Amino acid sequence: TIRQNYNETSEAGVNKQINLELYASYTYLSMAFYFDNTTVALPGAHKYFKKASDEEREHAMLLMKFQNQRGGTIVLQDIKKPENDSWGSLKDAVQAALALEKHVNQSLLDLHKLADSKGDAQMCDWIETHFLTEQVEAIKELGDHITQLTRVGFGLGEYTYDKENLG
Amino acid sequence: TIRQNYNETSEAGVNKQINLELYASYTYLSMAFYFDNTTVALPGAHKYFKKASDEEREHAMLLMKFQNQRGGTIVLQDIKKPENDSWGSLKDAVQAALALEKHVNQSLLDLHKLADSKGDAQMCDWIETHFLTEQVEAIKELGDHITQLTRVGFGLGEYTYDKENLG
Amino acid sequence: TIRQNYNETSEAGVNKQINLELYASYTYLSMAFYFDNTTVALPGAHKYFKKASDEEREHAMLLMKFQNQRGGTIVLQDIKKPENDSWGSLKDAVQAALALEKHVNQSLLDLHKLADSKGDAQMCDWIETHFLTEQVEAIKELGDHITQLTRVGFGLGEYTYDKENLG
Amino acid sequence: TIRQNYNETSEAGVNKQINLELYASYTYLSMAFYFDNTTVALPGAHKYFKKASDEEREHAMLLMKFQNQRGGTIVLQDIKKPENDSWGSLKDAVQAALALEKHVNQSLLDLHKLADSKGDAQMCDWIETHFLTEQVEAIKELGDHITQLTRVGFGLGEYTYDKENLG
Amino acid sequence: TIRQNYNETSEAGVNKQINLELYASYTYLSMAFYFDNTTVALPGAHKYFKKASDEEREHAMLLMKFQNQRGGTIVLQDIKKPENDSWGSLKDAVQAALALEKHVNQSLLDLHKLADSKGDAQMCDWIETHFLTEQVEAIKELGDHITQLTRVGFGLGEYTYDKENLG
Amino acid sequence: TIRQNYNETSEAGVNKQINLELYASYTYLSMAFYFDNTTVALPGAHKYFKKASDEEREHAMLLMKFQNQRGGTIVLQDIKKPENDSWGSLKDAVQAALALEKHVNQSLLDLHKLADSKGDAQMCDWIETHFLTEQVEAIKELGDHITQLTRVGFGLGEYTYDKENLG
Amino acid sequence: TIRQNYNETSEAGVNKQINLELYASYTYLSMAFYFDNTTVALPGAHKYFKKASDEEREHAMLLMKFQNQRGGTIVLQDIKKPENDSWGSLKDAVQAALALEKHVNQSLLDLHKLADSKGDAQMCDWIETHFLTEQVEAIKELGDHITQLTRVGFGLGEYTYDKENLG
Repeated sequence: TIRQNYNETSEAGVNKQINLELYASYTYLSMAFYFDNTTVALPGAHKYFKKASDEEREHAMLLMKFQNQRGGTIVLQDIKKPENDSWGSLKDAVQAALALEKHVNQSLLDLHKLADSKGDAQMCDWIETHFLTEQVEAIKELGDHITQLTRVGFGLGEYTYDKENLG
Repeated sequence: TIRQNYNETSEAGVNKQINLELYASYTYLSMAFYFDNTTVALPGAHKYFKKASDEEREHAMLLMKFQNQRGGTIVLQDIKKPENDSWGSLKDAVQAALALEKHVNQSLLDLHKLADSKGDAQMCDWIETHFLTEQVEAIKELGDHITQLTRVGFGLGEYTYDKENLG
Repeated sequence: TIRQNYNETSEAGVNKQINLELYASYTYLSMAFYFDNTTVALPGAHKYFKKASDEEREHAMLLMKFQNQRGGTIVLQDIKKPENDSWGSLKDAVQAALALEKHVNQSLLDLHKLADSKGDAQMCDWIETHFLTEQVEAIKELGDHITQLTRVGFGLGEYTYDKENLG
Repeated sequence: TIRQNYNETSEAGVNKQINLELYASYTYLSMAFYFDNTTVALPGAHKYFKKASDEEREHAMLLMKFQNQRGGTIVLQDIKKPENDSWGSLKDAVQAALALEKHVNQSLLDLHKLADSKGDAQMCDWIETHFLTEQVEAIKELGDHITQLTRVGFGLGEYTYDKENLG
Repeated sequence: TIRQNYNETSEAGVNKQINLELYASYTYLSMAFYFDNTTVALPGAHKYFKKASDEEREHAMLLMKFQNQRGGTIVLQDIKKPENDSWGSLKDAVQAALALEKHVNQSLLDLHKLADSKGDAQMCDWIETHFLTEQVEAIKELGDHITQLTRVGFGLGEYTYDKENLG
Repeated sequence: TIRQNYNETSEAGVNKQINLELYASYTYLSMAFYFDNTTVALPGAHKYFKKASDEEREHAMLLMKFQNQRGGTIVLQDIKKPENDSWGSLKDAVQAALALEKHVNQSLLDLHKLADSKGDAQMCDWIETHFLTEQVEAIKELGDHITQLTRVGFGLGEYTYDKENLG
Repeated sequence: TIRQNYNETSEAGVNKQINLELYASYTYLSMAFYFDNTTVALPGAHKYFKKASDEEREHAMLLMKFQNQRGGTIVLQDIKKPENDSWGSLKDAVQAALALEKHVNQSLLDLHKLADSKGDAQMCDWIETHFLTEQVEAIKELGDHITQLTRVGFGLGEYTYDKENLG
């Protein structure tokens, strides 16, 4: 028996967070191929959101690994389809990505507070080390892109920022 | 308009195959991390079904890209959760994968037959080029794994084939 | 006698397609040197359409080679002058290139359907392998350029896309 | 079970084409060592037809492999002895090979036609990918050798082509 | 004076954990040379448990270093002799080590809990950074070895795992 | 305005020479693939007249570029099909090419005489620099090929000079 | 808005710590150039406290960056001048630095306790990661320098430790 100091509601929250990072993986994939659509056509954003979808999928597998290491049982649910089919302008899509990563951050903070309430020192530091500082950086990066996309405006600017920054 | 000789029924099956390949990616991920579970503990299979999950995910993006190249529209649906939570013995899982890649093959074949009936020569060759011959080889490999897993038996055999073959 | 399973109307269609790809070679050359004209002056487009004229000329020689390999007889006709003398804005010229490559695609699809009706398995796969997927990619690429040229607008944008993309 | 969309008359055709490609291997061997005979003594042809024998033997193994991938059963038959013991002039032997690869081509086309009649999309592409275009090129090459061997005539010319071309 | 926010019961706990990590070092040494004994003769395990002994001895020195950095006083005690003289089957010994690192884990958690109760933020992170996550991975690894050693069974299997895995 | 000392009659002859060089490119292409025809089968000449077609096409773009550099306007006309469909013997074709490059020379000479009569010093040197001395060498080479093709005779000779000289 | 789980009192302490670390940078600079003064003349310490000034300045920018990453607002205040103009003996200065890094530690600890009380898990780990364990090591090093400076005495000793240790 490897399980030690690993609460059962902790275990249930990791199962949830796994679903959330998969849901995020699938939302970014939806964005990536929206900018590959011929009537949108921003290759840099295609690149940028494909990698994002790769990363939160890593997130999920890092949480899957942690579940096994602590001695719990992975339990999967349906990954729900993304909230939209099309994503508007390049600025609109980065605003949704900001809203999405803030939603993920809040869950990671709730999981941390949960783990903390049950005295799980290791699960706290694991979440601090793999997710919390990286979320903070993800959020600040998106925040800067939104300021920039507003600064360059529409038309020529949207093209330029796609190519020269997101790619 | 880039759309040419691309039938709306073909477009809908593509979306249907995007969901299917994503479904297979999510099943393999389930298996991969079942073999990482401490009570199962087969690192070779864990490695083997993790790559398999990557492949059918690559399959989905290859279809997403093709939907865009032909001037269609991606429409995503939920990714249903895997049929099982645990996957039994190493031989039991390889059988489970054989049944899945056959299901996907029949689906890819029906999608070919649909495309052919609408006169879509390029779609036919594209499915032939990227999917039909790969499925044949994938099924043949699963079959040989099943035969070899039966030859090596349970216990020491299952270990050996895990490390030496799938690893 | 090398001729085997090679229909006489097939042979007549290859002779036609040779003329069409030459006509396309000559249209792109007309575009390439229109952007080299001092009152137009977009060097990137000059590059971009010179290479296009090189490529459909390869197309012709690939069809000439196939004619000989199958045992037919190449028969040449006049290459007709391009439909226009000047080609308008950079966006206007890429729209004509989209119309031209769709016209070529349709002929390649008609030749395929023709070859198919006469049971010519090899000529079908030859057309699938050298022309059909490449046409699909050519069309999607042009489609994206047209979206982008509309996005960046006129003046500064037209210059920027010429230099940073087409060159 | 791995067999899927693999019809029993297709499987019987595959067994017939393994025998024919082995039969062709054995004719080419016969010729290659005819030219090694001291009353003939054409070292270039020996080397050329030895290689062609390796070639159609690789064909046979390629088909045996395909039979196993689809879940068929290889069933072998006697390989009949070549039609002749000696092969006349070098030009006579190249004409014998042209006739032979045309027979193989027709047989390969009939196998495709049967595969297509049962809706075996994958079998059709496999034959297209590995055999149909390679047969066209081999036939054209033999055709060009026959024209060239007529051009150089007999005596000194036959010597020259053997050494400078077939070697 | 360098001591700062370093409480006396924390300092006493550090002295207790130096003894325990030295005790663990000395158990692993006992096992490693049990497997070197000619009636046992498992060279992989000898090498694996020798290294684990070096390991928990590095742990001890890491803690002695920490005691000095905070301005504590190292106070050493006898290292008790391991609980057994011989360690049964290889699987028996891996079970003995699992039990041992769990004891160390619980002790390490209690030390964290005490450090946190006195508000020693730095002591908590130090234990998180150097010990807590490493203990989880060691426990999971021992757990996986125990499942695998059951899988290969006794006799030939025990031989194989010793050489191919622990070595 | 960049146009200086560039007479309108000179401008029109340039367009007339663009057509002529394109006409020569299309003739050589016709010859090149006549020698690739299985009943003719002279790979050396095929290679030789393919390069020749590339050269006079380079000639046309060199004239197109010069029309633009002097501030004129390209006006394209049809490219007439080659005078013959087949080209007889290897010697017969080299004679056909000699007659063509002489025609092109007289045309280039008349274009020089026209430019000189209008006082266009730069155009004169440009034609001298890029065309007059190249035509002299091209004609001299064709002449030597004709003399050598007559020396080597028909049959074996024609083969030999094809492979060893034009190849 | 990027601001999430970032309390306004935490924001104000960050600004307060930016000032403190800048204050320490300006103190070390004062010391560094006291040891460069001709009547003091200890190049090793000059080098040692110049680097120390660089470090706590790096500390301030690391806090400035963190204020921005969390969506707060930098507010700068005066940097007060160092407590002394001269710094006495080499041992006297190292004691002065030990008192300063302890002051900064208590400040960093209170900032941690403040962040923890407002539930800011990421801020806590960030301070742990970048500051708490570095301060422990910095204080331990100053302590050892003080002990060594007392062992080597005044005069020749002070020289020796300056060049051989701080240099």
